[PDB]
Amino acid sequence: LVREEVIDFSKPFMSLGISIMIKKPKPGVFSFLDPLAYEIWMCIVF
Amino acid sequence: RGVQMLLTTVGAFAAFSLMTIAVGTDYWLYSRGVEVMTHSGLWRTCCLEGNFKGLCKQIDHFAEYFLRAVRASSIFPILSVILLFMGGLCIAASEFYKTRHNIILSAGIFFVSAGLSNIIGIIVYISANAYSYGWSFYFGALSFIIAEMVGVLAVHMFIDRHKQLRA
Amino acid sequence: RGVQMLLTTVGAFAAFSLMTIAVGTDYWLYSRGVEVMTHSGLWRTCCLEGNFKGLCKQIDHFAEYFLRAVRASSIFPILSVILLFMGGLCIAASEFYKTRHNIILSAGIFFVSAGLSNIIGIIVYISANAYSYGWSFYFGALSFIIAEMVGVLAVHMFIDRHKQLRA
Amino acid sequence: SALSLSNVAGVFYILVGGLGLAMMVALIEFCYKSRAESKR
Amino acid sequence: SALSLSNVAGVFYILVGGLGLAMMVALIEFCYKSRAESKR
Amino acid sequence: FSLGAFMQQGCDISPRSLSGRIVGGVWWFFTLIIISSYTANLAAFLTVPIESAEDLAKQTEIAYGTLDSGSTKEFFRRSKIAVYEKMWSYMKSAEPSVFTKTTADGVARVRKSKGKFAFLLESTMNEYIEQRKPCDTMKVGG
Amino acid sequence: AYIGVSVVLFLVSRFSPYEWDPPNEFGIFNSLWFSLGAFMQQGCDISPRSLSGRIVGGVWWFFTLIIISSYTANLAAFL
Amino acid sequence: FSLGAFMQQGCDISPRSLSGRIVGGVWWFFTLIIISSYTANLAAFLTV
Repeated sequence: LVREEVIDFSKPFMSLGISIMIKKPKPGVFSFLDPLAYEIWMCIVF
Repeated sequence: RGVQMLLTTVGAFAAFSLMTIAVGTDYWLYSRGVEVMTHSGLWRTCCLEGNFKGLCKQIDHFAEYFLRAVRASSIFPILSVILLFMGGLCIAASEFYKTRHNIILSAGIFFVSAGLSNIIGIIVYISANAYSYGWSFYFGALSFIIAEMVGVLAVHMFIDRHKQLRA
Repeated sequence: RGVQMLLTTVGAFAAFSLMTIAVGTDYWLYSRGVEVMTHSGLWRTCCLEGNFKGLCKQIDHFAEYFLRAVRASSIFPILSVILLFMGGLCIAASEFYKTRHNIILSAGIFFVSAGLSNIIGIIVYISANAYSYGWSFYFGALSFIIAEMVGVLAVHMFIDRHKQLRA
Repeated sequence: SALSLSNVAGVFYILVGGLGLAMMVALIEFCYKSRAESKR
Repeated sequence: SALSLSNVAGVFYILVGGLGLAMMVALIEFCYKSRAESKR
Repeated sequence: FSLGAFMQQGCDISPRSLSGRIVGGVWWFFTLIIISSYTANLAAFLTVPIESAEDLAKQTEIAYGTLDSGSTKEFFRRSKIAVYEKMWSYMKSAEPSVFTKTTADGVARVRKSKGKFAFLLESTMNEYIEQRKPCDTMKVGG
Repeated sequence: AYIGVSVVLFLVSRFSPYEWDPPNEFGIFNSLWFSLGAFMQQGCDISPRSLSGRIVGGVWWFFTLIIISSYTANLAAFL
Repeated sequence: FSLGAFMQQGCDISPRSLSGRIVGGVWWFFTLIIISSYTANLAAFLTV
């Protein structure tokens, strides 16, 4: 808006948007519990 | 049998109180559905953060129809509370009638059935939901555990009474 | 009894020596890390060949931080050495007090615990690595088997002493 | 990728139904034996 | 493809912890029984 | 008995009464189904910080910034959203200055900061840099 | 782990004089047989009855379940 | 005994001698490997 008040813009030729860039970045010891949900384990114990 | 009877009475009262609190309160699920961090229960949804702190809505629970109806009515947690109350009544009545041994057997059966219905209610609740779990859910789980232990104690007392009678 | 106890003493000394050598030496692993072929132990890497053959450099060790701390401290191999030493001390002191039967049991428990901590240390080392293994790795692996066999021998002596005492 | 309780709740229902059925059978047998003993 | 020791190191830890726990339980019972025998 | 049955082992006793055998049979069926579902892909499961702008706003460990003069700094300046107002409030008093002279300098700062810095820039430039060497940056959130 | 489990099972099943004719059938040879039969999913002729022996048996059963299931699942991928 | 071991079903007897236990152990290892290889893709062969 602030630029449009002093210069004329054509119709957009490419879309965009503010985004977030971060640096990029093996299961735990208890990875054997992964195949079943935590609720399933609780109900199995019960 | 005095220590066992005291432990059974204390455990029965503890299980009943825990299950009653779990059914009564509104800290079963820490979800995000209003969307600002609401804590839910078996019947209400209250906002833990935002412009509406302290306002509690009413949960809309509506094969699939049967699951929704059973989750809405909460027949199984309420039935577990009722069975725990009946087991406590049997425990109390067994003192007045020290010669009728089947009352303690009835108490044990009631406690085991209450635990089983608590299992069923937990299964129905978790299935109907599909976040974290609040202290009412764990109160219900602890009530199940204590109900099972107290039922074991009651059955053991029944066996002990009949063995002593046989001797 | 004499032959059994001689076997126990010889095995205890062999296991202690093997574990101490495995901890103190540097031929645990043959890896092309530092990128020239190198033999690495618990505490340092030494260049196996090349220009600077024989130069030794201390290991640079630094959920995951805990694993690296445990591996860097090498608390489990050293604990296995210490427990083996205590078991040997119990075996040596058992002749001094021939009527104290629990010293043999203490030695057996010490040897079994030393073997278990050896297992834990081996697992921690292999996990923290993530090539071939040298003779110091297989000295500690051999020290585990003897410590478990000497732990079986000491328990049998404890049982035999009490079987004799019961008659 | 994990398996959810909704996928395997039917086996829990079957298990609890079987536990209830076994309790009912045991209680029925006990009641019959007790009544027969009382008659004797 | 071949899963390594790091993938299954937790179950080994649990196994050794259970072995240690069993030894501790057995030794506690032995000490209690020895105290009872000595007192008696 | 119940433990050994689930672990697919078996014990030295077995129920002999009708009700005990009903309990054993239903527990065996439950064990069969649950263990078959568990062990179907056990090996697969063994071998397998910022999600949005509110995550950046609510934390302090990771610093964020924009270009010195551009549309993004102005967007954060006049934004009336609470999260973006907080983000601009942090940026204005951030020391050292988080505003970068060029996009490339900000990307280099992100790469060299070891995950302690986040760069707010247009989606097109982020998509370009993401798919270039050394491939050590990525876009988070929408 | 097999060696350690068998040794600990024998120890906890036979060391104490206050349980002793053997109190059970869990000498070192029979402990090794029990552990091998548990691991191979081939059942067992005997089973432990003490609390500590049952702890050893349970942790061994959990270990062999996880390990054998992992082996079979990964072999299915290898094949 | 051997048939029950192969079917992974067990029987009411088990060897007690060292040599009999060696035979049982090697048969158990053979059964484990062969059955694990056989049952990996059994339904795929049934359907095709």
